[PDB]
Amino acid sequence: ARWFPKTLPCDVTLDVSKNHVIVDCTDKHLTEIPGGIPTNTTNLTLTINHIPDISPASFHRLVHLVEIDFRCNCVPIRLGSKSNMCPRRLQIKPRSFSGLTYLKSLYLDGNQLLEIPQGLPPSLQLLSLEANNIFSIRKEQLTELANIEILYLGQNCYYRNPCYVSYSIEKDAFLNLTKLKVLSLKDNNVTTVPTVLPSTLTELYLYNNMIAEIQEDDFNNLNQLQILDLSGNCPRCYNAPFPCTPCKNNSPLQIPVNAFDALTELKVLRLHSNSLQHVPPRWFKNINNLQELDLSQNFLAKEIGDAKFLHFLPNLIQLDLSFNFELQVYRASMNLSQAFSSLKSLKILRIRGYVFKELKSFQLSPLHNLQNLEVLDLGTNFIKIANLSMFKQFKRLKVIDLSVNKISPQVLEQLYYFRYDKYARSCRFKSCYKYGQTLDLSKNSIFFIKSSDFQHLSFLKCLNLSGNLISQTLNGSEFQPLAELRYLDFSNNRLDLLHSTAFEELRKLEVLDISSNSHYFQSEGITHMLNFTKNLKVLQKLMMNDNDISSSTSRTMESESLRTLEFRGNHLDVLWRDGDNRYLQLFKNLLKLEELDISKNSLSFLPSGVFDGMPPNLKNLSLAKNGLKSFIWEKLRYLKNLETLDLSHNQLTTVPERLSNCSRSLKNLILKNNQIRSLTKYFLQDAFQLRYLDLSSNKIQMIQKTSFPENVLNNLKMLLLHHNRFLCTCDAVWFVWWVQHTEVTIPYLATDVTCVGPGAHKGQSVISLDLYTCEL
Amino acid sequence: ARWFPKTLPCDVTLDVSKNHVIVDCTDKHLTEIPGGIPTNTTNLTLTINHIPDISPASFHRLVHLVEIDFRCNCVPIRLGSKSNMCPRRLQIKPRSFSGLTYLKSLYLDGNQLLEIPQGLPPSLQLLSLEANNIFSIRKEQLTELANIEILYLGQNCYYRNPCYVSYSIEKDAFLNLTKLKVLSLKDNNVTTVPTVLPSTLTELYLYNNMIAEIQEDDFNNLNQLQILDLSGNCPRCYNAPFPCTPCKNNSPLQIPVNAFDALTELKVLRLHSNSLQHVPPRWFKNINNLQELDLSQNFLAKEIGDAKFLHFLPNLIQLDLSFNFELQVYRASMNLSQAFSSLKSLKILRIRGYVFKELKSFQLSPLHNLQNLEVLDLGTNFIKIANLSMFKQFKRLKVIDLSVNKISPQVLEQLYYFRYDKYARSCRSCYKYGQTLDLSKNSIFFIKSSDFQHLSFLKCLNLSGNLISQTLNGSEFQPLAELRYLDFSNNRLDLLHSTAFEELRKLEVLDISSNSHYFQSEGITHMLNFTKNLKVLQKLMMNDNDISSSTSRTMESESLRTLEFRGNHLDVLWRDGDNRYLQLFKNLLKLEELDISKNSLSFLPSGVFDGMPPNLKNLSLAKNGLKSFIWEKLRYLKNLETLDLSHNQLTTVPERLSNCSRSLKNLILKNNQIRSLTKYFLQDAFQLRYLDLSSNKIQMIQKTSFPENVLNNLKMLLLHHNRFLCTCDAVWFVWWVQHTEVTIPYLATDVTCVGPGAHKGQSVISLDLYTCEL
RNA sequence: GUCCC
RNA sequence: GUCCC
Ligand SMILES: *[C@@H]1O[C@H](CO)[C@@H](O[C@@H]2O[C@H](CO)[C@@H](O)[C@H](O)[C@H]2NC(C)=O)[C@H](O)[C@H]1NC(C)=O
Ligand SMILES: *[C@@H]1O[C@H](CO)[C@@H](O[C@@H]2O[C@H](CO)[C@@H](O)[C@H](O)[C@H]2NC(C)=O)[C@H](O)[C@H]1NC(C)=O
Ligand SMILES: Nc1nc(=O)c2ncn([C@@H]3O[C@H](CO)[C@H]4OP(=O)(O)O[C@H]43)c2[nH]1
Ligand SMILES: Nc1nc(=O)c2ncn([C@@H]3O[C@H](CO)[C@H]4OP(=O)(O)O[C@H]43)c2[nH]1
Ligand SMILES: *[C@@H]1O[C@H](CO)[C@@H](O)[C@H](O)[C@H]1NC(C)=O
Ligand SMILES: *[C@@H]1O[C@H](CO)[C@@H](O)[C@H](O)[C@H]1NC(C)=O
Ligand SMILES: *[C@@H]1O[C@H](CO)[C@@H](O)[C@H](O)[C@H]1NC(C)=O
Ligand SMILES: *[C@@H]1O[C@H](CO)[C@@H](O)[C@H](O)[C@H]1NC(C)=O
Ligand SMILES: *[C@@H]1O[C@H](CO)[C@@H](O)[C@H](O)[C@H]1NC(C)=O
Ligand SMILES: *[C@@H]1O[C@H](CO)[C@@H](O)[C@H](O)[C@H]1NC(C)=O
Ligand SMILES: *[C@@H]1O[C@H](CO)[C@@H](O)[C@H](O)[C@H]1NC(C)=O
Ligand SMILES: *[C@@H]1O[C@H](CO)[C@@H](O)[C@H](O)[C@H]1NC(C)=O
Ligand SMILES: *[C@@H]1O[C@H](CO)[C@@H](O)[C@H](O)[C@H]1NC(C)=O
Ligand SMILES: *[C@@H]1O[C@H](CO)[C@@H](O)[C@H](O)[C@H]1NC(C)=O
Ligand SMILES: *[C@@H]1O[C@H](CO)[C@@H](O)[C@H](O)[C@H]1NC(C)=O
Ligand SMILES: *[C@@H]1O[C@H](CO)[C@@H](O)[C@H](O)[C@H]1NC(C)=O
Ligand SMILES: *[C@@H]1O[C@H](CO)[C@@H](O)[C@H](O)[C@H]1NC(C)=O
Repeated sequence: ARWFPKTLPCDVTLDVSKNHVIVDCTDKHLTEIPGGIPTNTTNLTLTINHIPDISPASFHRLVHLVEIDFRCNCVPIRLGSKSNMCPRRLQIKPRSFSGLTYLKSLYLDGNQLLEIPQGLPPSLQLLSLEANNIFSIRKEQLTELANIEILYLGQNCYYRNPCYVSYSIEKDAFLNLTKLKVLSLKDNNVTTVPTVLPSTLTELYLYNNMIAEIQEDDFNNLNQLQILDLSGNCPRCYNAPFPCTPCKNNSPLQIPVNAFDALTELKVLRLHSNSLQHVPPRWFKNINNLQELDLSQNFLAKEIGDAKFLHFLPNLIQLDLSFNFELQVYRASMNLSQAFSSLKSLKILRIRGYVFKELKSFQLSPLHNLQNLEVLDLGTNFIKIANLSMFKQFKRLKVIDLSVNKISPQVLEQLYYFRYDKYARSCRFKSCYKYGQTLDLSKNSIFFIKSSDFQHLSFLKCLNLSGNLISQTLNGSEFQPLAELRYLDFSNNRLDLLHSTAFEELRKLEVLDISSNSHYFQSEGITHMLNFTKNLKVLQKLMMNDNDISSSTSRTMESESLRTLEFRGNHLDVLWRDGDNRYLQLFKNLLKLEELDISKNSLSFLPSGVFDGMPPNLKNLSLAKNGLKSFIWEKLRYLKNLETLDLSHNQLTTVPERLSNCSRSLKNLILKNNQIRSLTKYFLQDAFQLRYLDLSSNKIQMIQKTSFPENVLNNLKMLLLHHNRFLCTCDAVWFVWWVQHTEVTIPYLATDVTCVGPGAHKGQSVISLDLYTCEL
Repeated sequence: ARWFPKTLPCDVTLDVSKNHVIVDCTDKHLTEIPGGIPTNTTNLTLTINHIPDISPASFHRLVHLVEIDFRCNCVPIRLGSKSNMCPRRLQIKPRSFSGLTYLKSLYLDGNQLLEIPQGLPPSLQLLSLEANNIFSIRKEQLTELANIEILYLGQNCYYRNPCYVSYSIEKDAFLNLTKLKVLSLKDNNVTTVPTVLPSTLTELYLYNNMIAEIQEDDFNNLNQLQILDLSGNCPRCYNAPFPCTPCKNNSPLQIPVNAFDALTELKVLRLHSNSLQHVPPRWFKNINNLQELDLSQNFLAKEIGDAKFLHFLPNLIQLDLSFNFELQVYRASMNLSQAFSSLKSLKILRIRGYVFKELKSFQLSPLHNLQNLEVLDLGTNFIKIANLSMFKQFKRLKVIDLSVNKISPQVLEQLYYFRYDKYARSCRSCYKYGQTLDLSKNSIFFIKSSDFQHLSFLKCLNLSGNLISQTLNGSEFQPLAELRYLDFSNNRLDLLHSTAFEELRKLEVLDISSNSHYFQSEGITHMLNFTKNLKVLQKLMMNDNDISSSTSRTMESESLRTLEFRGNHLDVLWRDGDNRYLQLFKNLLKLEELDISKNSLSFLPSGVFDGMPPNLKNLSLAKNGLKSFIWEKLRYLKNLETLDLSHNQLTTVPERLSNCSRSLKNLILKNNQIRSLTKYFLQDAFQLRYLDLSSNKIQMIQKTSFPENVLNNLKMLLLHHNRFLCTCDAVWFVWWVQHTEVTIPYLATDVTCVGPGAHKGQSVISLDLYTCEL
C-alpha cells in the first residue's frame, strides 16, 4: 500500500481541523533529535529521552512549532533512574528558540538546568521548569517573558532535589510580567511570599515551602486571584512519609486577619499542613465566592466544635477538615458546631482523622438541612460504634464513607492526606458510586451481620463490606432490608458458602463481589454450595477471584441472568483433575453468560469436555496465566459465539494449522507471552472474522506470506509482533517488505520490532532494514 | 584434574562399603539407554525418560545389576504429561532380564504394560507394576516369581487409569509364592479378596476397590499378617474430591465378626471409608497387639458414644475416628464413651469431623487417665465454644489441635482425610518447642489474659488465621510465661503500641507475617520499635505485611538473630532523598540473617549498607527488580557470608569480588541479565565456596575471570541456562568444564551451546573443538 | 510424569 | 524518568 516507509521513531498524527501536526517521541531511548521530523510539525514531544544538548540545528526547519515538550531528558539524580543516571546537565546553546516565532508552550522540566533559559521568543505563553536546579529568580532573567501567562518553577529546591540554600526572589521580579495568570513556586524552599506580584494572577501556588509569616499586604493587589495554596508551610509532621521540619514552638503559619481582603474572586483556598489551631472568621470577610476550602492536617479539633468562620461560607461547595486530631487523644464523640448548618451550598464534606470512639445520630444534625450534600467522608476515624440506621436521614447523599474504622456490632488515591505533593507532575503526560447511594463500610471489624444492622436503609444501591471479618454461614436472612441494593462488595471477608440461599434476599442485586474469600476454601471437608447463583434472578456479574476454590459439594452453577463471571485465581486444575468428569459442566447452566475469566487456575492442560461444557453464548474467554503447555485448537469449534480468546502468559508452542477451521466467530486472539517459534503455513487463511491478533513476546523467527494472506491482514484493527526473535536473512524478504509498507497498525515498530540476527543486522529495527543485497 | 571426561548423562556414585555402583539417569530426556554405563553397575535408575523399548542389548554388559528402576517411561494418558503424551506402550523383548542373575528389585511402574513381564530371574525379591494396564492375574504368569517377597500391582484399574472391567484373580493364584511378604492390590477394581493367600504375608493392601463382603475365612491362614488395609471398599462419598461410587443400600463393607480371628500378629488395621455403622467388639477378640486403627470416614458418630470394642484394645498406640458425622446433624456436644479410659497405651487420638457446637471439660474426662496420650486432634469440628482452660488437665500432651473450628469469645497433609490414596507413589512447625496448642483457623476477633488462664505450661501457641484486629498492648497473654513460639500470622495486628507482646518474656520466635491489613491505610500509627521489649527473641517473621510507613525510625534488639521482612515496601521507606529509615535494622546488634526480598527495591539508596547491623552474615535481596548495585558498598558488611541477589535485573558483576568482600562464601546471582564477566572477577576471592550464575545471558568465560585457584575450592558452581557461544575463543572454558571435579549441576540437561549454528543446542560436556588446534 | 499440583 | 512506585 504505502510508497514511502515511515522510518522516524515517533508517532505522527494529523489533526487537520485545528491545523496541528503532532509528533510524539516520548520514551524512545533517543540520544539525538531524530532527522526527518516533518516541517509542518506544530506539537513536538521529546519527553524521557537522553538528548544531551539543544542547538539552533535542533529545530532549524520546524518554524511552525507552537509547543515543544522537552521534559526529563536529564532528571535530577534522586528523581531519576539509578540504572540510567544522566551524566551532565542539558546544554541549551544560544538562538535555539529565538527562531521559533509561533512557540506558545515550552516544557523543560527535569533537565538539571541552572538558570532560566534566555533567548525565548515573545510568542511564549507557557514556560515550565519544574525539577531543574534554578533557585534564584532575578528581574533581568524574566524580561524576555513579557507575554508569559503560565509559569511553573516548582520542585527546584526540596528534599528530592535539594539546592542547600533558601530560594531567592528579587523584589518585584514578577511585577512587569503584565499577563501572568499562573505562578507556581511550590516545593522550592521559599522563605517569604515574593512581592509585588502582578494583579493579573488567577492562580498562585506557594505550597511546600519555608514560609513562616504572611505580611498583611502580601496579596494586596491580587483582585483577580481564584486559587491560592499556602499549604505545607509550618507543616503538621506526625506520621509524615517525607522528611518534615515544623516551624519552631509548634507555631502555625501566621496569617493576619486581613491578609485575604483583596481576594474578592477567590474560589479555592488551600491551607493543608499549616499547623493551624484557629480559623478566624475575619479571614473570609470579603470572600463571598469561596467554593473549595482545605484545612486538612492542622490542629483544628477544638475549632471544629466552634467554627464561627462557616457563617461566612454560604457558597462553599467543598470542605476538608481531615486529620485535625490532637495527638494521643481519642475523643468519645464527634462535636460538629451548629455553624455547619449555615453551609447551604456544601456538596462534599470530609473529616477523616478526627479520631473518636462512637458516632451517634444527633452528632450529625448540623448537616440534616444541607440540601445539596452529596458526600460525607468519616473514614480513618477508628470509630468503634455506629448505628447505620442514622443514615436514613441522608437518602439524598451519593456516598457515605465509613472506610478504615473499627466498627463492629469522586475517589481519593491510597496516599492522599499524607502525600508530599499530590498534584506533582510525572515525566509522562502534561467502583460502585454510579449505581446510586453508596454506604462504604470497607475495612472495619464487622465479624457478624444481621438484618436489623440495615434497618431503615432500603434506599441503598451499593454497600461496600470489603475487608471485614465476616465468617458467617450467610443463609439469606442477613440483608433482608436492602431491597434496592444493586451492588454488594463482599471481597476480603471469609464467606462460608454452606448455604445455597446465601444472598438470595438481595432481590435487585446486579453485581456481587465475593473475591478474596479464600479462607474456608483452603480446608478439606468443608461443604460449599457454588450453586447459590440460581436464587439471584437479576444478577449480571459475579466476581469470585482469588478464592482458591478446589472443591464444591454442588456440581453445577445455574443462572438465567448472569452475563459475566470472574473466576480467576482458583483451582479448576483440581476440580477438573484428569479422569474426574463430575465438574466439567460447572458453568454450562449459566445460559446467558458471555464473559468468563478462568485465568490463574493452574490449568497446564484442558481435559476434554471443558469446551463442550461451556454455556452456549460464551463470547469472551480468558485462559491467561495458566501455564498451559498444550491446547487442542479444534475444540474451539464448540464455542460457537466466541469472539475473544485470551491465551496470554502460557507455554503454547504452536498456533492452529488453519484458524478459520477452528472458529468462524473468533475476532480477537491474544497469544502474547508464549513460546511460539513459528507459524503454521496457512495459519490465517480465510479467517475473515479476525480483527485483532497479538503474537507479541513469543520466539517467532520467520513469517512467510502464506500464513498472513493480505485479504485478512487488511481487516485487522491491530496486529502485535513486537519482542520476537526475527531473523533478517534473505528468507525474510517478504516479511521485512510487508512490515515497512503496511497500513496495518503495529505498535512498537520503532522500539521493539527488532532483528536478533544474523550478526550483521543484530539489534537493528526491521522498519530501517535495507535488504537490497538479496536482489542481485 | 580428570583425565577422561564424564560424558554419560547420568549421576554416578560409589558406595564402596556395600559394593554398590549407582547410576541415576532420572529425568534426562533420554529416548535410548545411554551407552558407556559402567560394567560394575549395581543400581540403575531410568525413571522419567522416553525409552520406548527394552531388549537383551539393554543390559547385556551389566550382569552385576541388583536393582533396575525403569518407572514412568510411558505413563498412562491421564496420569502423564498432556504436552508429552507417550505414543505407544513400553515393549519388553524376551530374554531382557533372564541374563541378570543377581537382580533383586525391578520397578516397571507406569509403562502401560498389558501383562506381567515374563523371563524374570529367580533372584527377584521385589517386582512393581503400579500404573500399568494389567487387570487379570493368572497362576501361570506368576510361576516365574517363586522367590518373590514384595509385589505391587495396584493403580492398574481406577478412575485415573481405567480398565473398564472387574479385576480378575485366578483361584490360589498367589498360594505357591511361598516367600511373599507384601502384596498390594489397591486402586484396582477388585471385587473379592483373592484366596488362598500364602500364610507368609506380613502386609496386604486391598484398599480403594469394589469389595462388598469379607467371607468369614478370607484371612484364615494369615497368622503372620501385621498390616491390613481394606479402606475405601463401600466408601463414604460425601464431599469426595474423586469420582466415588458407594455400595448400594448405603451398605457398609460386610465383615463377619470372626473374620480377623487368625490375625494374632496384626499391628495395623485400616478401615477408612467403609461406610461402617457399628464396630463389633467381637472383631478384636484374638488381636491383642493391634497398635494403629483407622476408622475415619465412616458413619460411627453414635458408636463413638458406645464403643465397647475399645475394651479389647489395651495396646493401641493410635486411633482415628475422624469424619464420622451424620450429614445435616450438628451435635450440641461430644459424647465420648467411658470405654476410651481403657486405652492404656494410646499416644494419638484424632476425631476431626465429629461436628459439634460446644466442647466442655467433662466431655474429655474419659481421657484424663490416659498416661501416654501425646496428641489430641479435634480439628474441623465447627466448635463454637471452648474454655481453653480445660486443657490444664492435659499438660502431658505434646499437641492439642483445635485447628479449623469456629471458636470465639507428626503433621498431616493439607488434603488427608479426603485424598483418594494418601500413600500413592510419585514417579520420582513449632511442635519441637514443647506443648503446643493449635488454635489456627478459628474466629477469634479479641483476646484477653483470662482466655489463657491455667495454660502457663504452653511452649507454642498457634493463632494463625484468626480475626485478631486488636491494639495489643502487652496485657493479653499474661499467663503464657513459658511460651517459646507464637504464630500470629494471618491476623490483623494493629501495632499501635510498642509494648505489644512484651509479656511473653520467654518468647524465642514470633511470626506476625501476613498481618498487612492496617499497614495498607495511610495515617495509622505503627511502632516497629516494639522489638526492644522482647529480651530473648531469636527470630521475627514479618513477611507480606506491605509495610511502607513507621512512626518509629529504628528497630532495637539485643537478642534478635533472624529477621524475615519479605514482601514489604522498603522502596517507599527508603525513598531517595529520605534518610530517616536508613538505620531501621542497625540497632539489631546480634542480627545474623535478614530477608528483604520482594520489597520492590529497584535500587539501594546509599546508606543502606552502612545502616546494616555489624554481624550480618546472610542477606537476601532476591526478587526486588534491582537494576543496579554498587558492589563496593559490600565493604561495610564485614561478616557477610551469603548474598542472595537472585531474580533481579543485574547486568554486571564487580571488577574484583575480593576488593568488595573478604568474607563472602555464597554468591547467588541466578536469574539476572548478566551478559559477561569482568576481566578479573574472581581473582584472589579465596573465601568463595558457592557461585550460582545460572539463568543469565553469559556468552563467554575466560580464565582471567575464573582463575583455577578459586574454582577448585568451590563446593558448587552453577552455569546452566546461559547463552554460551562455542567458538574457538571458548576453548579454555569448554576444556575446564569437561575436565573439572567441581560440581556443576545440569551438565547433561542445560549447559548448552546456543551457537555458532553448527554446535547450536549441543551440550558443552560433549563438544569436540579439535578444529581449533591445527 | 502413579500421590499432591 | 518530577506525584506515585
Ligand atoms: C533549605 O534552605 C536551608 C537554609 O535556608 C538549607 O539548610 C542549610 O544547608 C546547609 C547544608 O545542609 C547547612 O550547613 C546549614 O546549616 C543549613 N542552614 C539552616 C538554617 O538550616 C537547606 O539545606 C535547604 N533545603 C533543601 C532541601 O535544599
Ligand atoms: C470397574 O469394573 C466395572 C464393572 O464392574 C466397570 O464398569 C463397566 O464398564 C462399562 C463402561 O463404563 C459399562 O458399560 C459396563 O456396564 C460396566 N459394567 C458394570 C457391571 O457396571 C468400571 O468401568 C470399572 N472401573 C474402572 C475405574 O475402570
Ligand atoms: N461450612 C460449614 N460451616 C459451618 O459453620 C458449619 N457448622 C456445621 N457444619 C456442617 O459441617 C459439614 C462439613 O462442612 C457440613 O455438611 P452438613 O452436614 O450439611 O452441614 C455442614 C458446617 N459447615
Ligand atoms: N493504630 C490505631 N489503632 C486504634 O485502634 C486507634 N484508636 C485511636 N488511634 C489513634 O489514631 C492515631 C493514628 O493511628 C494514633 O496516634 P495516637 O494519637 O498516638 O493514637 C492513635 C488509634 N490508632
Ligand atoms: C498543541 O500545542 C497547543 C499549545 O501549546 C496546545 O494548547 C494543544 O493542546 C497541543 N496539543 C497536543 C495534542 O499536544
Ligand atoms: C463542643 O466544642 C465546643 C468548642 O470547643 C465546646 O465549647 C463545646 O462545649 C462542645 N460541645 C459539646 C456538645 O461537646
Ligand atoms: C438504631 O437506631 C434505630 C433508629 O433509626 C433504632 O430503631 C434501633 O433500635 C437502633 N439500634 C440500636 C442497637 O440502638
Ligand atoms: C470497596 O472499598 C474497597 C477498599 O476501600 C475498594 O477497593 C473497592 O473499590 C470498593 N468497592 C467498590 C465496588 O467500589
Ligand atoms: C436463616 O437463619 C435464620 C435465623 O438466623 C433461621 O431462622 C432460618 O432457618 C434461615 N433462613 C433461611 C431462608 O434459610
Ligand atoms: C445446591 O446443591 C444441593 C445438592 O448438593 C441441593 O441440595 C441444593 O438445594 C442446591 N441448591 C439449588 C439452589 O439448586
Ligand atoms: C473481554 O474481557 C476482558 C476481561 O476478562 C476485558 O478486559 C476485555 O475488554 C473484554 N473484551 C471484549 C471485546 O469483550
Ligand atoms: C474444517 O475443514 C474441513 C475441510 O475443509 C471441513 O470438512 C470441516 O467441515 C471444517 N470444519 C469447520 C468447523 O470448518
Ligand atoms: C540398590 O539396590 C538394592 C536392591 O534393590 C537396595 O537395597 C539398595 O537400597 C539400593 N540402593 C540404591 C541407592 O538404590
Ligand atoms: C473457664 O474455666 C476456668 C477454670 O478452668 C474458670 O475459672 C473460668 O471462669 C472459665 N471461663 C468461663 C467464661 O466459663
Ligand atoms: C500454625 O497453623 C498454621 C495454619 O494452619 C500452620 O500452617 C502453621 O504451620 C502452624 N504454625 C506453626 C509455627 O507451626
Ligand atoms: C493495656 O490495656 C489494658 C486494658 O485492656 C489496660 O488494663 C492496661 O493497663 C494496658 N497496659 C499497658 C502496658 O499500658
Ligand atoms: C518507640 O518510639 C516511639 C516514638 O516514636 C516512643 O513513643 C516509644 O517510647 C518507643 N518505644 C520503644 C519501646 O522504644
